[PDB]
Amino acid sequence: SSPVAQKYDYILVGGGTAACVLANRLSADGSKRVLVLEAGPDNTSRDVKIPAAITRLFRSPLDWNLFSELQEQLAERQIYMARGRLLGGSSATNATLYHRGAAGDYDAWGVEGWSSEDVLSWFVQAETNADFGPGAYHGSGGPMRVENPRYTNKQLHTAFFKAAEEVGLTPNSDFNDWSHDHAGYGTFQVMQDKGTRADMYRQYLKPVLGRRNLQVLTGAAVTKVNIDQAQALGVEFSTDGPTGERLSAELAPGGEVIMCAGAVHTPFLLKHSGVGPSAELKEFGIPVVSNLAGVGQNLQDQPACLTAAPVKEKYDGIAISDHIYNEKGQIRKRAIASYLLGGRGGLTSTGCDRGAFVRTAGQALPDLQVRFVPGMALDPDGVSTYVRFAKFQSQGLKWPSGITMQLIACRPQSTGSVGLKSADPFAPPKLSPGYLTDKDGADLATLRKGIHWARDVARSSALSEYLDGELFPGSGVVSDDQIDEYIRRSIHSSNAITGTCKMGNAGDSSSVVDNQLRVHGVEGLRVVDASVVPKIPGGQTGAPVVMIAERAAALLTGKATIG
Ligand SMILES: Cc1cc2nc3c(=O)[nH]c(=O)nc-3n(C[C@H](O)[C@H](O)[C@H](O)COP(=O)(O)OP(=O)(O)OC[C@H]3O[C@@H](n4cnc5c(N)ncnc54)[C@H](O)[C@@H]3O)c2cc1C
Repeated sequence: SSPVAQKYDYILVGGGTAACVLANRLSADGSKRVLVLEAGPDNTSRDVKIPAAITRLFRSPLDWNLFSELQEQLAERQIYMARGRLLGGSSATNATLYHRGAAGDYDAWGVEGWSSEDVLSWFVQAETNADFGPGAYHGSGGPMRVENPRYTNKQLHTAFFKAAEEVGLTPNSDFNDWSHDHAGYGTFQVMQDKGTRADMYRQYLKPVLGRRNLQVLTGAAVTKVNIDQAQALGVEFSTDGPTGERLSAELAPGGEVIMCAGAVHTPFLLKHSGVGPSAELKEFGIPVVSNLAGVGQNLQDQPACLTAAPVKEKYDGIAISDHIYNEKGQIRKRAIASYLLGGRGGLTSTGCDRGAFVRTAGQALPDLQVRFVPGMALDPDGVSTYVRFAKFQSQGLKWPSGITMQLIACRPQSTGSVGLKSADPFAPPKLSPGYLTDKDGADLATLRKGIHWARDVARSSALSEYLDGELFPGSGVVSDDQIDEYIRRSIHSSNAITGTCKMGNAGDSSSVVDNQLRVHGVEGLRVVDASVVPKIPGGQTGAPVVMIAERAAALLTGKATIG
């Protein structure tokens, strides 16, 4: 009752990160009626705008509340895998960290037309950096806002840098500069506009919500893509939910359907739509339009574990938790006041924006990403501690002061999968992260060796002055087996998730899309989001998504060509 006898030049499934970019650039003439269907609501939550309230988006209405299948290798647990559920997608719920990884990450893709020399200009074109001048690696005129974090914990952040220096790391002054090596300790830039989250809704969709050729439907959950037998022809959605009406939205002659539901829900929606490994599709009774074996497969996420330690009594009150809560658990008015009048203070932080990239075994690129938090975890799952921190508000308790080190396998070797669990298009997908299953034990050894590195750092003079004990894993965890066990029980997602509809050269029987993001054997169906990432780059994945979406956009409208 919303696309009523209206034929669209481009239909966008999902109003996420890449989708926001695409609507902007495709709606930019006047000739292309673009539609955007977003399951979740509009972007208006204050908890999304204030970076520190990331703590309140986890397991919230605005998250998809996805949970993995049982992971036998991880002590038979389910793994919460947070995903944003609103316009802008996970850019509105993410940690705001700005990482491109290294140039080799892209060269390793092997795909023609998408080497590091091909991607670098599309990063720079999307960026306005408050803290680096315009150059080969940084932009000044692009829609994204990037800045150095406007919080500093004067005492713990400096001691982390002194500690890292003590154990032999050297600094890196820009982890996104491909003229020097990726490893090093340093400060991560953040996707923030003076301490407000600068999500892709705010930076791209909001400035164009008035173009008459641009129609944005929130609350609109797509259930399949119409493919008349091969050619996509529309989508089906429901404006209320599982128990509503099954509307349809037709395309114009020449109109394409761009998948933008993310590396979780896109390979899910495609499988419901007829594109996937047939042996899986037959089992639920879905005809096969295209039998591509790579849909669902190659899921790549970056696992994390953590260490935490309290600070000595004499340093009580110098943690970021002390800057956000008072001894009774109410938000400090000084922290509110510095945020609102100046865009400074604890509220601007997601807490994890200083750290390191480390080679644990002389790998070619860093296998380990460290995120240092000047606050103390109280649960060894880091995602839970943030949930816990939110609910800790006004309980009358005092969150103890300490530090945390989150360790991340940033170029992991284990692959996962996204599959069908029900015929119900409103059912949760079958999701298996598959961390720690690479045949060589290499991801587990990255993290185990990360733990030893984090204790060396904590044991340095620089940090031992402040620290007093270790709470996680703790004194009882000495042996490697004991470390490996703790990893298996506390391992959590650093929240990347790429590769489920990966692109590849012609003749790649494993690839789902081609170097122009068109899925094989279907007409007018493209995929532009984190699924197409053939090999996950070293770091958080928001930025490479934006790049991919800019590139795909300028390709569609004939401003650039690939290969
Ligand atoms: C908690 C968290 C922290 C992160 N931190 C960082 C970080 O600090 N820096 C960084 O660079 N990256 C970070 N990431 C990753 C980054 O946010 C994502 O990889 C990136 O935003 C993915 O973009 P996308 O367009 O592929 O997906 P999304 O932005 O998730 O877009 C997919 C969209 O599809 C919608 N959708 C799903 N199913 C349907 C359906 N049936 N019908 C309609 N719409 C549907 C979803 O609601 C969503 O809006 C983080 C991720 C999370 C979850």
